[PDB]
Amino acid sequence: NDVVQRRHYRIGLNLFNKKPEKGIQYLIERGFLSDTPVGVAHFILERKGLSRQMIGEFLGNRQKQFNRDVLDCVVDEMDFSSMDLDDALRKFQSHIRVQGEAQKVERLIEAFSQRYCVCNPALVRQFRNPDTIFILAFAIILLNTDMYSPSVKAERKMKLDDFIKNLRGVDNGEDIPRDLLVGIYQRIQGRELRTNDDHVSQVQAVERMIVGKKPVLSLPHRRLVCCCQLYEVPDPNRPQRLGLHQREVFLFNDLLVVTKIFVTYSFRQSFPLVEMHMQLFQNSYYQFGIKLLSARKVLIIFNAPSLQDRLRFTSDLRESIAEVQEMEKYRVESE
Amino acid sequence: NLYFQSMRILMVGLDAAGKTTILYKLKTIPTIGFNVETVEYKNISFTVWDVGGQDKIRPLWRHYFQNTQGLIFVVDSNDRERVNEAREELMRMLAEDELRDAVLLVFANKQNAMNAAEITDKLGLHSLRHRNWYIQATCATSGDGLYEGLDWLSNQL
Repeated sequence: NDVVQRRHYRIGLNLFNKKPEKGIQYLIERGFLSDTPVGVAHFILERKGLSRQMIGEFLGNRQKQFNRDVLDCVVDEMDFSSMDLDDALRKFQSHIRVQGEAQKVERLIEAFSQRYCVCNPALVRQFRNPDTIFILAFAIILLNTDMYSPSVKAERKMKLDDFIKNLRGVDNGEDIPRDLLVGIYQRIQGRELRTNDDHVSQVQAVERMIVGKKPVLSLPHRRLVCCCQLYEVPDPNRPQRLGLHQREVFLFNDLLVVTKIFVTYSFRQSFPLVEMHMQLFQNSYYQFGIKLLSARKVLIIFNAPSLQDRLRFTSDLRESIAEVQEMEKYRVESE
Repeated sequence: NLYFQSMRILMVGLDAAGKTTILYKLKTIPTIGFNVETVEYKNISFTVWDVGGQDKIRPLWRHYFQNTQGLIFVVDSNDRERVNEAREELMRMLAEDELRDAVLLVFANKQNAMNAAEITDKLGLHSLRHRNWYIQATCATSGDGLYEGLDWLSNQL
């Protein structure tokens, strides 16, 4: 019962990482989350296993009043007192992945700039128009995109003076103090804006180790569960050489990826976990056998180096299958 | 098409029209900020920016209007409730003097959706006198039409 509840919890995380408002609804009904926008704001900021990209997608929605209130609650948890605007923006973006369409970026910078002004009323009052802080924060992340996007060639990147000239007359026809912009530009130039890691970061690292053609693995909802070394068995009724067909197997919460050493790995095959079945076997030629089926239908046969390796891997896989079958049950109750 | 050319295109459109999807099908961790991918078609390299914002934010894009050869406007052919604000979204961008000579490609995405004639009228495309523009029916999720409009776009540049 205790394992089944942590499973239902992870289901909630999965649902959020596919459609956040369905995961919020899920976690609330199951009794894991408070239904107030301030409780969701704490959950988003604190709980691990949430795609920071999908947190942004959720917070960036400018049509839903719940998402907007949650976003307002999220920034109220951050303190930008006596921080440079870029520095405060960096702290804000370290939590939420502020990347995507111009409209989503605008909504997030909007709530952020409002919070920064509350946190620095004096400095903000030093401007003809407090809309400057918002326009400047927007321009800051735009400089980050321009400066570090690989798709913006070097020669066409915005130089420091192009940056200062792009902000002329913003403050009710006046300029922002030039010495200030130079400081913003130099700091961004010395440190690219970068999100805090999440679980998608571990899948992205597995994607890098695999060279050549491969499926897109680092989807927001996918989480890396296990790395294991196994031997693929083409024939369990006949022996094979010692250490033959050695595989680098990657178990995700909803996908089994089989690779071999190409450290670098060549992608061989991936299996979904829906309808996947599992049975352990041990005969004369294979002492630590693992047979994967589909319902019935052999998918692949493995022989673990040791029984601890088979015990650890088989345990993770059995839970990932059960977790996936929960996703199916829910994903069909969608009236 | 002898010489490799690098050109800048601006993608404009309301949220939920399908700007991200279209850009995804025509290209590591994306740089923090606005979408900007490269699109190489027939020996032309298109740097494509996702552009937008409210009035007081728009003039920050003028730096990128100077070297802009094409505009791609994505509209949700199904969101009739938002087509009038889509028209305002497109027209406010076309009011910039720095974009006077850019060519316009309109992706009618998600084809009870409005047809091409309905969107041409509601978006006011025929009111653009000295503009070279073209409307292309497309399904962003099925890749249908994307490269036909990209054909027209490159032929014009």
